[PDB]
Amino acid sequence: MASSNLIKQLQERGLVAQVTDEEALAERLAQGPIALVCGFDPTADSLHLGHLVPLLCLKRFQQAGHKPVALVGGATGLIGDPSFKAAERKLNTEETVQEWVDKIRKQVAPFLDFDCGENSAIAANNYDWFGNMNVLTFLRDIGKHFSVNQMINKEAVKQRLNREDQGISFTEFSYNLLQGYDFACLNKQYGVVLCIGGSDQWGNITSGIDLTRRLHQNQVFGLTVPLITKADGTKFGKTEGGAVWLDPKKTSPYKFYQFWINTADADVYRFLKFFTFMSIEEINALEEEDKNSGKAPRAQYVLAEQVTRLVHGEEGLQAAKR
Amino acid sequence: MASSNLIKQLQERGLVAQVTDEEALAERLAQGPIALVCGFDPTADSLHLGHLVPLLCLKRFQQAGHKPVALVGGATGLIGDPSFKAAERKLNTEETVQEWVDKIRKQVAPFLDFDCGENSAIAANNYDWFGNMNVLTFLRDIGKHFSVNQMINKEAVKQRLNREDQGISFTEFSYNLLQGYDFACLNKQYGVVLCIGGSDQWGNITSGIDLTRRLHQNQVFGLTVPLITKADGTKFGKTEGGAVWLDPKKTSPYKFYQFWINTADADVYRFLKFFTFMSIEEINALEEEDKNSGKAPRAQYVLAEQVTRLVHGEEGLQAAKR
Ligand SMILES: N[C@@H](Cc1ccc(O)c(I)c1)C(=O)O
Ligand SMILES: N[C@@H](Cc1ccc(O)c(I)c1)C(=O)O
Repeated sequence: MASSNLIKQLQERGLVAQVTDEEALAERLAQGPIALVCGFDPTADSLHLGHLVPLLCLKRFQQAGHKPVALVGGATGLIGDPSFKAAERKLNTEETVQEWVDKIRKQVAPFLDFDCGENSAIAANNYDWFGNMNVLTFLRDIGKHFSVNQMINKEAVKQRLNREDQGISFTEFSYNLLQGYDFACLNKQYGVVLCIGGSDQWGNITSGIDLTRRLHQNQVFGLTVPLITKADGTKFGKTEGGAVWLDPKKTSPYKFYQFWINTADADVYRFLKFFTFMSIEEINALEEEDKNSGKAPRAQYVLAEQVTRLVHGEEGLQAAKR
Repeated sequence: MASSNLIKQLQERGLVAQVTDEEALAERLAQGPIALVCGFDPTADSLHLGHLVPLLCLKRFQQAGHKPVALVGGATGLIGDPSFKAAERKLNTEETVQEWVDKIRKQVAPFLDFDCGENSAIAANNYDWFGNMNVLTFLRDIGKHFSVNQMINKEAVKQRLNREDQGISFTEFSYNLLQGYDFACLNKQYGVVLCIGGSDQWGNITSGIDLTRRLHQNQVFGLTVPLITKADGTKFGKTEGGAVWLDPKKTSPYKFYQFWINTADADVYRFLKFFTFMSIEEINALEEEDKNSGKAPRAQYVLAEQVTRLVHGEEGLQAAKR
């Protein structure tokens, strides 16, 4: 019964919002390297800061020796995840999502190692299995395992069903089945036994754990990272100018760097934990140092340098100074 | 603004449970012959008495000069209609339903005229369009027009969502979309503007009217026939021996004939109206005659003869006496 401390280490960073059976997950992680998955839906031709914590978290797992599967939702992006959203998401055309899928895949790759040991990353696209799946097969083979009674009290969509000013299409109501089947499929072909996701993904993830159990009798796990918040209560990664994109052509490395310099003192130390690979020891020493220096805090500059390098590499960091 | 009296004539027989915009439907019917549809799901290799009133009602429309489309649910029978049902219907295999589809089509044909004028009958199978429809197309192109909030308060499934001892799979919850799209598709290819169905079909039918409106901007109509009841409160067409089948190999014409002879005095005159083509005038005179004869009622014998001939022809009637 060895027990892995990886979940504890992430908890210490404040990076675990919810986790299924943390005791059993920690024991499984100590048994050896696992394949895990984190996914992103092509809702734009680029990811932005709201996708960064989960993405880096997938990298933290790889660095701990596990194998990351980076899934891009070629099919789920044609449907739209309603989870904790107030209104129906825009339906994009198949041609546009396909192009966005490619853009996101290429943008995600540099963050993971695709050529190292047995823990090399794997790129996945759920369009591989839903793209040509026929409706009767879906409704019967996947659909019979879902109780609508359970689906409607899922927290993620409850509000869309209870408030009047907030309905939900059958299209988005079905999304939970698609993402639940993705977990079963990834477990079947790649041995994925852990799914990590954003704060709003609990219900989608647990539907995947249950369906994996139902379809393959394998126990799998899920973990969500927290909704990143600012002490002043405003929305993180949201500016007058819109989202802060990970694509240098949409948001320049210079502007990306400026966004991090602009971090509030109240948020900066927490943000070093969520967005960088500096040890907890070093971040605490840095906080203590700023507390006693009588100088401007060095933390914003450190945060800006670290995340800008992570996202745009040494070249982006240099472009941030010209 | 001519007005057709066909709906009135059916009302007089006690054959109209609910009808959408009866005034506009009656005017449309007076404009000229229409294409209408009644459908049957392959839940067995034969229809039984519970399907007879709607089937004969399709024939009453044809006799009034309209064109009947007899739809057999090659795809909907792979899903299962939950309407006013207490529990999940059994999922049958594709091979078995396909064989049942053929059996039902052939059994329905003799009841309609496929070779007369411009009002010759048309056989349809929704497997033609759902059989190969891909899931993303279904969820997006059909699914975006359905509000889950509306779907859950449909009377037909409300009980499955409210009672605890009664859940519903996403599989059966989706059925309403399939039958709603069938109406739009039949309106598009055959000009069908009226759907008739059993008593439990109101919600499926209205979903079809709404989706036809949404997809093609055409106003179409629906009508349901009543749940046939017996004065003693027991279930019509249900015996110790099970259902009363329309297939002579499952329920012999002799036994079929005996079932009608066994009709209660309290039900027989109503049953002559629902199950035969005798005029209302003649049925009333027959009731008056039995009231004053001092003889056994002739009505059961007349009912037995008429329905047995309708269902098994002159040959079945003769076999009923040997
Ligand atoms: N619904 C997720 C994106 C996503 C989609 C499919 C999938 O299998 C997985 I793992 C993740 C989100 O919106 O973050
Ligand atoms: N749900 C119906 C059968 C049926 C199925 C599909 C369809 O388009 C039509 I019109 C009728 C019943 O159970 O009676």
